[PDB]
Amino acid sequence: KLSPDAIPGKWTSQDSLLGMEFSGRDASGKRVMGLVPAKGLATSVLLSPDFLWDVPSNWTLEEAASVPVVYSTAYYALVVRGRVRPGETLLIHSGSGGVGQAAIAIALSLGCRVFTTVGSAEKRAYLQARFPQLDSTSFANSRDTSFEQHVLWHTGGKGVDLVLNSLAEEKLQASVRCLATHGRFLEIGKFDLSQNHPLGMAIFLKNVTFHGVLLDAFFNESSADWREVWALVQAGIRDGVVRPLKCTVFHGAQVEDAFRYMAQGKHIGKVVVQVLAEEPEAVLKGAKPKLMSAISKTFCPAHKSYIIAGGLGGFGLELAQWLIQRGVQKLVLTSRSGIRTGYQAKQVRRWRRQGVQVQVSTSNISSLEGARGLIAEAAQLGPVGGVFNLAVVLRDGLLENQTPEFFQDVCKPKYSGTLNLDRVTREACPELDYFVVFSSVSCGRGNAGQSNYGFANSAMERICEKRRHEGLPGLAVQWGAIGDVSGTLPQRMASCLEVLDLFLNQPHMVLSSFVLAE
Amino acid sequence: DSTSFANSRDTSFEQHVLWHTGGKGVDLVLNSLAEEKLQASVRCLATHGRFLEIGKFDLSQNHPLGMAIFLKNVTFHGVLLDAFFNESSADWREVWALVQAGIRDGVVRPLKCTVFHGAQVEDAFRYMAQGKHIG
Amino acid sequence: HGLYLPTRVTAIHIDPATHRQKLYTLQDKAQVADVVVSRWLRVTVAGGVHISGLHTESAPRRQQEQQV
Ligand SMILES: NC(=O)C1=CN([C@@H]2O[C@H](COP(=O)(O)OP(=O)(O)OC[C@H]3O[C@@H](n4cnc5c(N)ncnc54)[C@H](OP(=O)(O)O)[C@@H]3O)[C@@H](O)[C@H]2O)C=CC1
Ligand SMILES: NC(=O)C1=CN([C@@H]2O[C@H](COP(=O)(O)OP(=O)(O)OC[C@H]3O[C@@H](n4cnc5c(N)ncnc54)[C@H](OP(=O)(O)O)[C@@H]3O)[C@@H](O)[C@H]2O)C=CC1
Repeated sequence: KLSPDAIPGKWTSQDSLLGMEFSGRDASGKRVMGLVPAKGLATSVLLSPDFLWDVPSNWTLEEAASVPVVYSTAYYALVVRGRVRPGETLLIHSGSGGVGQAAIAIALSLGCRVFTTVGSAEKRAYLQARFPQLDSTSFANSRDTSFEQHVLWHTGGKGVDLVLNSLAEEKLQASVRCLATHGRFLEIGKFDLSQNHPLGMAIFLKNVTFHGVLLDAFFNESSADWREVWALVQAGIRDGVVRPLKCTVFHGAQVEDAFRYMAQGKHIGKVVVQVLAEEPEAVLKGAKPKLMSAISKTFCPAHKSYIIAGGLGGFGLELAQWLIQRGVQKLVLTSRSGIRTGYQAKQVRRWRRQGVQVQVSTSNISSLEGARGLIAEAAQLGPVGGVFNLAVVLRDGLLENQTPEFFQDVCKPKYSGTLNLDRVTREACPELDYFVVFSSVSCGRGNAGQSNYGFANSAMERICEKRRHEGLPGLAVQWGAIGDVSGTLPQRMASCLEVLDLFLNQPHMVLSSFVLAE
Repeated sequence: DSTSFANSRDTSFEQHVLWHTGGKGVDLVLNSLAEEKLQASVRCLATHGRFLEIGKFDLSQNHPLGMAIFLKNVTFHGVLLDAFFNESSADWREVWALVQAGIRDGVVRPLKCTVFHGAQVEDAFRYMAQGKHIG
Repeated sequence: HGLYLPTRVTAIHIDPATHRQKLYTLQDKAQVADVVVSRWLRVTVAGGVHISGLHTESAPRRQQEQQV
């Protein structure tokens, strides 16, 4: 229902944005609960210390997983933005939810009379049990506009001072009419705001401060203003106002069960996922989390240098971008000509802006001296991580009109270049983790008039197979027709990159991929 | 400076403020203009911006306001000074103190004044109605 | 990244006369109009047209995945 890009901050993952809060141990062994923009559902999280609280001695790690998001948003909305003062009256929609419970806890500490809206009698009973200060006249219905009448009656028709709204459409319109003079409206929902629904400006005649509350802005900006909320939450923890919520724990394997349980919407409190059980000891100073088997995909270290031969080519530019999204930051493209089109210039400018250290080379991999120079440049950047060979020179035509010069021209980049790369790698590249050559099904299946192309591609496969017989990395991918940049339909670039991600982990030497026609 | 002045009778200040602000916008708007001008001024806000409204026409007519602005942390205020005379005196003492401090610190300077005698009150009203007075 | 499609527009102006006056023919027989996009001011002005306050929302990919 929510587009992945709607999350603030450029991620480019298009996935793994799940998770905002966590409770676990630290790099030193200290119990900590944190708040992260995304990627909270993992066995490890990389976070700055500004977004971590210590877990007091009474609390268990399970309880701590419920505090961060809800209490941070509650404090930010009420104290930091709404500037609540003792004795006020406020309407907290959806009291049973996490943010509603946090707001009630913060308000009841100040002495404010509270109206809350709930969707069932079980939630009403749960909130009555949780907060005995609440009376029988502090509950309305959250599935209809009947709370407007309830509040305008039990408040004498004056209204409420703060309205922490999470409801949308008519219920949001109904909540505005509950405001009193000098009231404040705290909008923590995002449906009406996204749709740009109109808000009648008459309500502002009686002094009304309509707020837009978004906690996400802190996680990627405004660090100076975050410390106020952090300190407020810390003070609440020490004073006892911040109380953990009910937890419905699910194990790491049954995360889908947790997601379906949340989808049904019958939960009261917070839903937690137990990645790893808590040890009795206060500080464990442990080494690593317990190993769990998971789908393997390709990621690259930041300190390694990568080489793409013929990288200014349409597949080569697209492979480079794919690598950059996987953490590559030291890249060495090679081309006989150089940057000679607007597309290449745009891409390289963008990558250099993003901080990646792109470097273009004219070193021709065919000549052994050229290969050694290319590896020397890569080493200058950093230890050589991978070597990709996407170079191609085509001289098509039936065998009747071929010449030895054409075969040499076609085989110089693919055969000779691959041999020289292999030799220089076996000599002076001890950290190499990838070695890929891009071939064509014309080698395997066969095609008419591409005899020299087929000879050039096939020789690459032999070298890759020999390399994998000595333990060194090697791989050859037999593609069909690349689409965006035989009887086979052209294969889209996205599908190609997905398949390639699949291939880099397999144990085999030569692989293939194509799309059959009709 | 020469880049702090725009045109009030047109909606050309939106481009001026946006250009000289680098497209970020502004952090606080003290607005008293009409419908189209008001909609123009709303688009000058930046993230965590604050819109101070001291006019009455668009509020009295209940003109619509697109809520898409609040996707940022914009805060919309309805500022009326009459409410102090009817209640919230404890809130008025704060403003009283602020004005007194401004007076004693030198910030609060008097404005340019045009004097009309009691007998010529009608002339004063006509003069202010024309719209050429400064001060 | 991803295909963003228009969902709102704040103001569009079309003045056909100024449009016919702005067009200038290239060395070929083709008629062309120069375009400028100001992401600071939120105006896309080209020929005799003026788009202001465009908004585009991400649309989910159809995942028809016709290629297997
Ligand atoms: N402004 C911001 O940036 C932030 C936004 N928020 C908002 O605060 C609110 C509470 O967040 P959170 O702490 O996660 O609380 P929950 O998501 O647990 O709150 C859900 C509540 O919504 C109502 N509800 C109705 N149908 C369903 C359903 N099918 N599933 C779940 N709830 C349902 C219930 O209240 P009832 O019993 O009355 O039906 C329930 O208590 C959300 O609207 C969230 O978007 C949270 C923090 C920051
Ligand atoms: N797209 C397809 O149809 C398929 C591709 N392949 C193979 O996968 C790879 C994908 O690249 P592709 O899209 O074909 O690239 P191009 O079609 O753009 O051509 C190869 C690229 O590499 C450069 N290049 C060629 N020879 C050399 C050389 N000796 N030294 C340095 N740079 C060189 C070229 O630039 P310049 O001319 O300036 O050197 C060009 O940018 C190729 O190796 C191709 O053979 C196989 C199966 C399917």
